[PDB]
Amino acid sequence: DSQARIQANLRHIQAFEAKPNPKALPETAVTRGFEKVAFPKLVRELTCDNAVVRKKSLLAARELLSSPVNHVQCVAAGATPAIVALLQDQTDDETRYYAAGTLKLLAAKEVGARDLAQHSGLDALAAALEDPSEGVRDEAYGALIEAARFDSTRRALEACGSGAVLPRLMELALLEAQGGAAGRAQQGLVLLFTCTQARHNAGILSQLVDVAQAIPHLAGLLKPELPMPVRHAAAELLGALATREDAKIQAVQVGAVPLLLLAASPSVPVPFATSAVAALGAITIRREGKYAALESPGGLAGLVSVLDPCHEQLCINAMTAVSNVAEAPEARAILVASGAGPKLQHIFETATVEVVKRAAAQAIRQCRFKHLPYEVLPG
Amino acid sequence: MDVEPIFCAEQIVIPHNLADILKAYTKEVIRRQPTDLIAFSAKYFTNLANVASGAPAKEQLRQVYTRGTLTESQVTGLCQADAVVAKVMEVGAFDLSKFVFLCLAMSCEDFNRVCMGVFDVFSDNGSLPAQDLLTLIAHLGPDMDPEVTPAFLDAVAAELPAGGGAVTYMELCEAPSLKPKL
Amino acid sequence: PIFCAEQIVIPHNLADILKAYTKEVIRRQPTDLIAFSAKYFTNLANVA
Amino acid sequence: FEVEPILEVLVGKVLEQGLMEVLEEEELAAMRAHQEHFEQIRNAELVATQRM
Amino acid sequence: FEVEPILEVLVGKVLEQGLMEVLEEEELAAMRAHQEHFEQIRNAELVATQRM
Amino acid sequence: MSSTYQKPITIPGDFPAILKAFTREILRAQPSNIYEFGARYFSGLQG
Amino acid sequence: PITIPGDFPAILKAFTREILRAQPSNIYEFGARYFSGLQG
Amino acid sequence: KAVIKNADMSEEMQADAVDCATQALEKYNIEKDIAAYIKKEFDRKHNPTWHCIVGRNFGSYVTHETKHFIYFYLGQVAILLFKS
Amino acid sequence: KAVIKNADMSEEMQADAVDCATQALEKYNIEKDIAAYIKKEFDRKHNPTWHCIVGRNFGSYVTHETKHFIYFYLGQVAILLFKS
Repeated sequence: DSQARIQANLRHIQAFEAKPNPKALPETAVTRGFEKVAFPKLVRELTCDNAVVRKKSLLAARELLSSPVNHVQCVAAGATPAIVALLQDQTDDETRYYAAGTLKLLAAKEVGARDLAQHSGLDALAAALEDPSEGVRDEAYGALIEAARFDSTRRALEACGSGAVLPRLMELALLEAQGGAAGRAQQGLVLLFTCTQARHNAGILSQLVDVAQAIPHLAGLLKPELPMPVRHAAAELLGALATREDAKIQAVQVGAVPLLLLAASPSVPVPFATSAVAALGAITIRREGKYAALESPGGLAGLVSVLDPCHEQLCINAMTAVSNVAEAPEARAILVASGAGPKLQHIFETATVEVVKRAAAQAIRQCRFKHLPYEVLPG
Repeated sequence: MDVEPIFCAEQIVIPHNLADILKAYTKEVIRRQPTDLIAFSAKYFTNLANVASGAPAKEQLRQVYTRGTLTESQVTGLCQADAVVAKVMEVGAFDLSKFVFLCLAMSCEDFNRVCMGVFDVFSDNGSLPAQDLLTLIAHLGPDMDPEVTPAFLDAVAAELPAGGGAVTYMELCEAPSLKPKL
Repeated sequence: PIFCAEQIVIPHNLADILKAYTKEVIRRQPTDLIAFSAKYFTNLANVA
Repeated sequence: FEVEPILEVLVGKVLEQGLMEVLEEEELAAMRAHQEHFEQIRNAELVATQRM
Repeated sequence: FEVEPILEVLVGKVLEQGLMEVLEEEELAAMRAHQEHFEQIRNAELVATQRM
Repeated sequence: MSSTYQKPITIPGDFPAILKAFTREILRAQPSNIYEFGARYFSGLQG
Repeated sequence: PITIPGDFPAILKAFTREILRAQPSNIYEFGARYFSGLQG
Repeated sequence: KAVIKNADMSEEMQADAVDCATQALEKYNIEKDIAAYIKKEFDRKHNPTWHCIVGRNFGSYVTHETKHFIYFYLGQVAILLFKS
Repeated sequence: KAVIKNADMSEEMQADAVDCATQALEKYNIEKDIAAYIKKEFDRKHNPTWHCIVGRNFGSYVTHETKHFIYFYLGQVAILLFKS
C-alpha cells in the first residue's frame, strides 16, 4: 500500500496549504447571511439597482418562503410590496413569470394571503391574468387559486373595484372561444367555484348570475366536445350557482339537464360524475328539472346505473337525485321499473357511513309513497 | 441561491439548473421511500429523459396499482392508444396479459369499445378463441365494473361458442345476455 | 444550555390542546376570558 | 426575540383552524336540526291521520 | 480535494430544502382535501333541506 | 344558505394577545404537564 | 414519519462528485447511464 | 449592533474590525467562512498574522501581543480576534 | 470517547493532548477553566507559546506553527489547540 500511503501524505500536505485570499465575489452573486441577517438582506436585495440581482433574489426568496418560520420572518420584513412591484414590471416577461411563481409560494400560509390582500396584490394578479405571456398566466391562476383557500381572500375578491369575477369569467369564455387552451380555463373556473363557496356568497352569486349571465355560458361549455376537466369545472360551477331558485329556472330554461345526465354512467371518471350528479341534485328541486330529467331519453336509467356502494360521493349524489325525481307522479313507476328498489335497499342495508345511510332511507321512502301521509323513515 | 465557498477554484464550475434537478430528485426519493434506491434512481432518470426527449411511466404505475419482472414490464412500456398496447403485447408475445387487458380497459370509453379493443389486442386476424375472450372479460370482474359477476360469466360462456372454437365480433354482439351490456 | 433557535422544544400534545382550548372560548364567546380560562384549565387538571 | 416567530406560527395555526372547525360544526348542526324539525312535523301529521 | 467543500455544502443544502418543501406541500394539499370534503357534505345536505 | 343557516361567529377580539402570552410562557417554562402549568399560570394571572 | 432514506446522503454525495467531475450537457441521461451502470 | 465585551485595541482598528465582521456576516453563511474572511482581511492590511474564532458558545484562553485583541458580539455571534 | 477530527502532530503529542483534556474535564465545570488548564500544561510541557479554544459551537481560521495543531471532541465538546 505504498502508493496509497504516498497519496495520503500528499493529500495531507495539500490540506494545510495557506490559501492566498478570499477573492471578492462579483456583484451578481447572492448568498444567505448567517442566521437572521438573510431576511433583511433579501428585502434590500429585492430592490437593488441591477435587474439580474433582483431576479436571482426572487429565486432566493422562492427558496426562502418554504418553511413557515422563514415565511413569517420574510413577510414581516416587508417582502410582499417588493414582489408585487416586480410583478407589475412589464419590460421583461421572465421576471413576471418568476414573480408570479414567488407569489404562489408566498400565498400558501394565512399571513401571506392576508398581506397579499392588504398590499393590493389581488388586483395585481387580476391585472397579470391578461399578460400577453403564457407561463405567467398559469402561475397567476395558481397563485389566485391558492390564495382563495381562505374565506377572507374570497370576500376581498368579491368586492375589489367593480368587476373582478366578471372579467375572470369573461376571459375564460374568451380563451375557450378562440383556441383550445384548457388549462387556463379550467383553473379560472375552479377559482370561480372556490369564490362561490365563500360563507356569505349572496354578493358572489348575485354578481355572477345577474351580470355575467353565467348559466347559458356554462350550458354551452358542457357539450361533450370540450376536454373533460373543462366539463367538470363547468358542471361544478353550475352546481354551486344552482342554490338560487332563479339559477334553477334559468338552467332548465336553457336546457343543461340532458347534458348533466349525459355524464352519469358507470363508465366515467369519478370526479366528473360526482359533480354532474350533484348539479343535477341541485337542479331537480324545481318542477321543470324533474320533468326535464324524465323527458331525457336515457336519464333515469343512467341515474340508477350510477348507484354503487363504492365511489361514495357519487353514490350519495345519485341518491339525492333519485329522491328529488321520485317526487314526480310518473317517475316512481320508472324508478321501480329500472330496479332502483333493490339497489337502494342494498345500499341502505350494507352501508355504515351515516350520511349515506340517511340518504338511502330517504330515497327508499321517497320511491314507495303514493299518499300524502308519509310512512316513518326506514330504520 | 448561489452556493460559493470562500476557497474554490474556477476550474470547478457548477452548471446552472443542477440544484433544481437534484431538488426534484430528492423530493421524489423522499416521497416514495423506496427500498432499492439505485434502480429507483435509474428508472426515474430514464423516465424524465424520455419525457423531455419525446407519459409512459405515470400510466404504467397507475395500471400496476389498478391490477393489484416489473422492471421488464416498465422498460417495455417506456419504449412504446391501442397500437402502442398492441406493440407492447407483441414485444411481450405472451402477469403479462392481465396488465395489457387492464391498460386497455382503463382507457376504454364503454364496455362495447372495451370488447372491440380486447378482440383487436388479444389476437390478430380479427378473431380470437372463446375461452380466452371469456377469461379476458372475467379479468375485469369484481372491483372494476359491476355486472361482471360469475353468473353473467357463465351465461356468456353458454351463449358463446365452444371453448376450442373461435368467437368473432359479430358472433359475440348477438350472443344472449350480452346485448343488455352494450 | 440553550443557544440556538431550533433548541426550543414544541411538545407533541401542545397544539391539539390549544385548539380545544380556543374551541371552548369560541363556543361561549365570553367577556371574562381569564376567569373562564382559569376555571376550564383547573377543571382539566383536576379531572386528568 | 428568537421565540417570536415560533409563537406567531403556532398561534396562527391554532386560531384559523379552531375558527374554521367551529363555523363548520355549527353550520351542519343548524341544517340537520332544520331537517329534524320537518321530519317531526311529518310524523305528527301521520299520527293525526292514524287517529282519525 | 478541490471539490470536497462545494460538494458537501451543496448536498446538505439540497437535501434540507427538499425535505422542508415536501412537508409544507403535503400539509397544504391535505388541508385543501379536508376543505373539499366539508364543501361536498354541505352541498348535499343543502339540497336535501331544500327538497323538504 | 346565504344567511338562514350561517350564523356569524367571530373571534372574541382580545383572545389573540392572551393566547400568544400563554404560548410564550409555556414554551419558555417547559413543564412536565401542560395542564398543571396552564392552571397555575391562569390562576396567577386572574389574581 | 417523513424522513430522508438512511442511505440517500451518501448516494447523492457520490452522484454530485461524478456529475461535477464529468461536466455533462444532459443531467437526466447522465443519471440514467450512471445508475444503470452501477446497478450491474 | 456591536456590544464589545472585551477589547484591547485602538478606536479606528476596532471600528474596522466591526465593519469587517458586518461584511462577513452579510456575505457568508457557514461559520468557518466568516472566520477565514475576518482573519485573511486583517492579515491583508493590519499585520501579517491573525487568529479568529466565530461562534455562539465558547471562551478561549489565548496569548495575544498587546495592542491587538477583541471579543465582541455582532447580531447573535461572538467574534474573537487576536494577533500572535 | 475522544475522536480526532483534525490533527497535525506526532502520535505522542496528540495522546498527551487528549489526556490533558480528559484530565481537565474532571476538575473544571466552566469552559474558560478548561482552556486555562490546557494552556498552562502545554505552556510548561512545550515551547511556551500556545493557544486553546473550547466550546460547543465555533468555527475558526488560525495560522498555526507547523507540526502543532489539533481539533478534537471529548464527550460533546470540541477543543481546538494550536501554537502560533
